[PDB]
Amino acid sequence: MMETERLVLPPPDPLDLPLRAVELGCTGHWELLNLPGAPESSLPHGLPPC
Amino acid sequence: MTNQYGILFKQEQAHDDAIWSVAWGTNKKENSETVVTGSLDDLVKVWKWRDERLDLQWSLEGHQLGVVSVDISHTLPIAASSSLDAHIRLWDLENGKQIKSIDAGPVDAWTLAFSPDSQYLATGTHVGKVNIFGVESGKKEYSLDTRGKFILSIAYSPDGKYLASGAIDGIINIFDIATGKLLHTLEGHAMPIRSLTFSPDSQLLVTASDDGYIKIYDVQHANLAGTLSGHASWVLNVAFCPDDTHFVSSSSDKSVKVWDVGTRTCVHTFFDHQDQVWGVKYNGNGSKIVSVGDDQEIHIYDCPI
Amino acid sequence: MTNQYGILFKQEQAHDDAIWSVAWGTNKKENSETVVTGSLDDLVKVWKWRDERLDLQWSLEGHQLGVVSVDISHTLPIAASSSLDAHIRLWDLENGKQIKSIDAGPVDAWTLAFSPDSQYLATGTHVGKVNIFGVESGKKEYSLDTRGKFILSIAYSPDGKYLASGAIDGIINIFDIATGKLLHTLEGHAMPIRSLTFSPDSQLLVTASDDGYIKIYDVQHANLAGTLSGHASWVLNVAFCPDDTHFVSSSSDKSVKVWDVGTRTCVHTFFDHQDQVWGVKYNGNGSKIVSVGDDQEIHIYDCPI
Amino acid sequence: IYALQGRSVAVQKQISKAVHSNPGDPALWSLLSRVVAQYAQRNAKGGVVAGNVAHILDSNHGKKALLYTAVNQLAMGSSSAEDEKNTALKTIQKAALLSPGDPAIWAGLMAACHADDKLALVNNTQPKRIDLYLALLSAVSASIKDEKFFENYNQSLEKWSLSQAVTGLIDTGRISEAETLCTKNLKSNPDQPAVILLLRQVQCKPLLESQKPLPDAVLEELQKTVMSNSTSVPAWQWLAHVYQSQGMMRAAEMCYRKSLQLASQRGSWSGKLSSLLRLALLALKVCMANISNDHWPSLVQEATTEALKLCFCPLAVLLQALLQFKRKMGARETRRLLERVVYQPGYPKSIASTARWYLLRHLYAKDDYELIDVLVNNAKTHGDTRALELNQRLSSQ
Repeated sequence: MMETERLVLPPPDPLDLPLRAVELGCTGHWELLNLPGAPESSLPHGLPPC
Repeated sequence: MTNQYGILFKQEQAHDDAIWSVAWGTNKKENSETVVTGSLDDLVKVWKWRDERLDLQWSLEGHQLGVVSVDISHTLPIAASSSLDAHIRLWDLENGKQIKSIDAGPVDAWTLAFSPDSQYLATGTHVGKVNIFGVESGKKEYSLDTRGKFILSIAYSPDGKYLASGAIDGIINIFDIATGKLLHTLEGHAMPIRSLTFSPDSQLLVTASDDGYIKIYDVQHANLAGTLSGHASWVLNVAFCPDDTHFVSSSSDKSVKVWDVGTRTCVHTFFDHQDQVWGVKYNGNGSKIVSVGDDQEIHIYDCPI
Repeated sequence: MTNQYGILFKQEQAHDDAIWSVAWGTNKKENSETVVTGSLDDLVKVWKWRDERLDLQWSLEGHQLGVVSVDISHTLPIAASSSLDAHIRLWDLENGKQIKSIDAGPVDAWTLAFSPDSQYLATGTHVGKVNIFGVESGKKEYSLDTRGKFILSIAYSPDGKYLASGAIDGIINIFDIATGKLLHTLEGHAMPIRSLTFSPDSQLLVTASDDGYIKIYDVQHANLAGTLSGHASWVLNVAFCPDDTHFVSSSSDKSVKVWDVGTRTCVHTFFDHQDQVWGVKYNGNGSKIVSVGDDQEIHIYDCPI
Repeated sequence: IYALQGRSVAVQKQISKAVHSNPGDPALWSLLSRVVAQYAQRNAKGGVVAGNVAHILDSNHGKKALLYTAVNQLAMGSSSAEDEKNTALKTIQKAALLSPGDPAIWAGLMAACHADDKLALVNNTQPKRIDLYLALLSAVSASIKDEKFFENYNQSLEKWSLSQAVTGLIDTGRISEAETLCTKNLKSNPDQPAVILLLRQVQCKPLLESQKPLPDAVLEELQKTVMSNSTSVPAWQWLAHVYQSQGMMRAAEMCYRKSLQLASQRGSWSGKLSSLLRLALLALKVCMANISNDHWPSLVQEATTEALKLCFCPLAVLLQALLQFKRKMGARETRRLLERVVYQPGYPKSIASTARWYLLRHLYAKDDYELIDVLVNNAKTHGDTRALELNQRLSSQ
């Protein structure tokens, strides 16, 4: 905790695509969404105890 | 020495997944013969057996998950269905459109059954009770209570005044609708029941548990009149004939047997399905049987009068 | 100078855990002497017999559960391996590059064996089918089936038009590969089989049992013309030599006995493999023997012609 | 006995040995499926096969075998052909029909519904199966009430179900219901430092969804709250997302690093990759703004190297491609690496489209029409809308 702030240009290039990383399953399998937002992993709390 | 039993029609792929319940209703006063089936889908397809075949009539859907029970009414054109969707939406059967929607989870409804006058639509809950709703009239007037386990099967005696309820672990409870007082609790089998049926004139109650036996109790007392053992796996449904002489049972060994209560023996066996058979019913003047199975197929048989 | 059967090698740590399948292929006339092993660690290792020893060529992988069967083809340089997740791989044997990966449902394949021309790759099935997957071109060319229990062990005749299939109950069924017509069913034993072997110039069929007995049969009939009772505990694998003179057997009582067909007695017995032995094989002639035990040891014995 | 010693890989190997000895006995197959679900959940495919085999070989072992195979399919992800009737949801539904008595099946239903929501979101067609979490939570509690004693296991199951229900309510958007649920739960019993974190998450969703400045009091409170319930990588990763939201990146990096250390000490494997890839994404995205203080590319480099050390993450190779393309845009190495990413098979669709798009931009920068039409046909041989449309619009300015 040193900077306490950052100012960035939110529409840096209108050509490029923002990166949205969605995580699927416990064994590594990721995918890239289009619309910008939170990282939104699947099964956030882990596998249910069976 | 038996009669001429046999298939009449074979729908090749009714739904896209397993079919879990079936109801046959000769609802209108003339010969309508509408068959309603629900599956491991949202689909609640409504067939009509007009002359020699099933022609799809309605394909209505409002559900999110698989349907576990469907029901039809003899007085009104109406139907009800429940699923893992936590909803009891009941259809209209005339324009193929939803009428209502009741919120109820696996702690408020598992399986459906209409009233003798098709007015109350009782269901079996998780905590042991039986909840009696009101169709066209709201929700949850009253609930009968049995101090037991999860309750699976719900049946109404054809003349009214009796309601029976099987449970996981075997115990069976018989209520009388007049006062709502537990008449007596039979112990039946030792594992879940998941199917019950009275007889026309309501003097013979037929169970079918998970171990293969079919107890035949006797109402107004606790007498049992014998154990029918002829299956090789679970028994999943029992439908009682319109004339008090036979009944049909579908088992999880891919076989539909027809027993008769006079001699407690199996008259004819149908070996036509290829996977578990989840539903059997008779029709009006009982002379045909519908059997929906885990494989997507609809069999219609011929049991001559 | 008597040339006695000698241990002649021991390999202390071939794998990190138990070893389950060994194949010896003199496929290449040059210095290849390919030896392939599967060992429950999801690794298939290719070894070469260079001058007097084994030098690993490479260890190649992709397997979910332990590997159950491997086989090496004489005609072409190619290997095939099946594991516990019913998933079959084909190996290049020059780069370790997995030419093809034949998938399979929950119950398709347990063990493997090529066709003499390396075209069919017959395999067992948990529920009795012996379906055949055409090599390198086709998948499930056809499915030869019976009614019966698990089929552990599968034998393939060298010349052709024979396919012997052991079963968990202890019965053998032989089907001619030409058309699929069950020739005749041999009762066999009352315990599992785990291994079936024909002979070169295939007129005699030898069966290994789970009670320790070994049975000799004549292909023309179901004549149990032999019975061998030397191994104390179970016997897991039996292999012949390019002449009908003697075969090797690997009990589960940590003993490998080399029996002879002519006299049906144990000509020699070896005492190694501190833990039970799971595989045995012969090289391109009768000279050399390979034994793989539950302990991580490769053994190569000698047996002059 | 083997599990006591913490070996945790021999266990599955031992059960596989036992099943090899006696290939019958459905019970053995079912136990193998359960252990694979619990220990060493990287052979998920083998576990699914084992559960299906156990279910086939009888009917009365249906219950547990279907539960375990459904959970294994959940662990797998969506590694299928987008085929109906064999997804996780169907199998867990089948199990629910067989025995509607245990609470594990209901929890599995919760997980399957959430996973289906995420898959539909990936395909970006529609969220479905919206509001059933409360009913399932009630079912879980009612079912648990009748279990004699597995006390620790029952507590774990109820806790997990509660957390999942709250998160589901947050996702669907019924903030008020989640709030009332949490308030009732805390009014029921004294505080436990886990649920308070859920209350924090539900609180801070409206705020930070629209850009706003936050007061240091709430941020310090949140940090202390996370410290309350430590030893949980999810929480830390979420806090790092919060830091990114307001924007204190280096602090987010530290939070991710703490989560990484925690995951590595526990011996877990998915959490470690999640933390590494997330940190690499943070540094590369912050670099995108073309900011000075050139230290973020180094962090990107180290994180991606660690990721490739563990496994074969396609996201990592694409991330390297983007780092090279952004910094020293260049001619040869970037185009070669991008084409390598987009040309050998065994790659996810989204990664292929993104790499194809950036390679198209670089190829248009250094004009070569033949390759450009090659890219157009490459798009055609797959399904794409965006690369070809952008190329058409900008080929004739």
